[PDB]
Amino acid sequence: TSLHMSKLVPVTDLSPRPSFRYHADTGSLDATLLPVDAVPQERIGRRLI
Amino acid sequence: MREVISIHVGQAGIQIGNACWELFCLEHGIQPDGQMPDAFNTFFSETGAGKHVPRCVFLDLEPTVVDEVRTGTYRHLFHPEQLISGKEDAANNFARGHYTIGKEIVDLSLDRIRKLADNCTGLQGFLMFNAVGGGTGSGLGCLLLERLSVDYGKKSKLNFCSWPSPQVSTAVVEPYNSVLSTHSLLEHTDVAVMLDNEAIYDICRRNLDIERPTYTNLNRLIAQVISSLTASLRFDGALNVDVTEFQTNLVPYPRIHFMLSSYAPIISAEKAYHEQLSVAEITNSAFEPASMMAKCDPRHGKYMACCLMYRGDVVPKDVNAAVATIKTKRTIQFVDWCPTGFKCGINYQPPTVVPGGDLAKVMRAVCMISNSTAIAEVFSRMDHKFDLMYAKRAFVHWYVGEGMEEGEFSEAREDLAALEKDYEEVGI
Ligand SMILES: Nc1nc2c(ncn2[C@@H]2O[C@H](COP(=O)(O)OP(=O)(O)OP(=O)(O)O)[C@@H](O)[C@H]2O)c(=O)[nH]1
Ligand SMILES: [Mg+2]
Repeated sequence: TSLHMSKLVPVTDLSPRPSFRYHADTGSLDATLLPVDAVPQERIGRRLI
Repeated sequence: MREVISIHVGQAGIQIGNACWELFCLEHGIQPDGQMPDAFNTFFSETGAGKHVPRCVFLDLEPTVVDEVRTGTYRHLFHPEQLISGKEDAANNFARGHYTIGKEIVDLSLDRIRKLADNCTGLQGFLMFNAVGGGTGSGLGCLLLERLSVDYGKKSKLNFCSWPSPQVSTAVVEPYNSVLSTHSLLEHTDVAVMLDNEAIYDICRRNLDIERPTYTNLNRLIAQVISSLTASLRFDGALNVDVTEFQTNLVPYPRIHFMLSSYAPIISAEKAYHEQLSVAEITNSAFEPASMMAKCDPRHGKYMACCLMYRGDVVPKDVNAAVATIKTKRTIQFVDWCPTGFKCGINYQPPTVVPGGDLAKVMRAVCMISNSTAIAEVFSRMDHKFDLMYAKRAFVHWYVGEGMEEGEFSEAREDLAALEKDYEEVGI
């Protein structure tokens, strides 16, 4: 059987395949206390001589 | 932000684009493939893994002169449909360029200019380069102004002409293509810089001391003109000037928008290191009435405005001293409705050195885009050729054959006649 000998809980308990990858997730620029995170920045301007 | 689109038309347009886009490539560090080993935004883009595509359209009805950039090293630099070509050349015929065979290539030119404008976040100008002495540069180039002035109305359209020289033509129907193409550069052009080949020949003869220069050497100096023109759009300086301020502090009443160029740290390495090329000496050679890039003497005309673009290790105290000594000389004169007539602009970037070309290493530069009433003689010399040819109806069967009525010859001469009449009227 697949049930336990005294607790009658499924011991095999399986692992159905995730149909998608459920991937590429989230995480946001937001970091906990609602500001912005520190990614590297840019300059987008004329050359700073 | 800070983008400008250059629009080359005519065979001289491709060759002047081969030197100008070359100089823009070095002046931001782009290798011949298109990869740097954001000052570049006016001229190039960013296409992922370091690719840098120029913002240009090379437009010609004859494939031969646009094929040499398609088969040389720079097929891989330019995007391969930014080099729009055709089948038959307009063949020194303003009628062919503007009415007959330019009206099938004009679709691909406007479609590509639109695509080159959709990736812009604030576009300053259209630096159109052409040569009004021939076919597709006089024809299709004119029609491209008609289409550009109606879809991009607020947009400013700078235009570097290559107006016919007095005694050197390399074309005999050239007076027809010059006079008939004034209206594109009078009502659909906001800045009309007038250049000619002889004045570059003279500068190359006495300053660079190349006795026997080629068109590729003529494209050297005109490349230096646009680098100093768009200097403030790309690198920082004490005083900056953008193309909105070239067409404001220089251009008087709107029909008068015809300016002349004079770069003048022109020197080569045998002379260069012997003299001080400081601010005073380079600006006296700039105002010298033999270094004009027009074959047009300013000593019989009145300076309405001047735009000095000092470019290098130039201190502003020396700029204000240099504008004083050019203002105290009687041989240089100004119109009475001009108490202030200079828009000085300094770029901190040194002039880009020329390995293997013709110039030398100079620490500072100067270029003038000055509007004067002396420019009322570059069209009077071409009046005499037009009236002499059209008196006997010479060469006009080639024009009328593709659908160019005989009427337009008369009011193109009349339009230039009102252009002349407008120029001595300002100088009263
Ligand atoms: N600055 C400069 N001018 C050039 C160059 N090549 C030709 N020209 C000038 O262009 C003028 C005539 O125009 P074309 O060379 O015929 O070019 P285009 O406008 O395409 O005319 P077509 O080829 O007949 O359609 C001549 O007076 C030449 O002096 C060049 O490489 N640099
Ligand atoms: Mg041509």
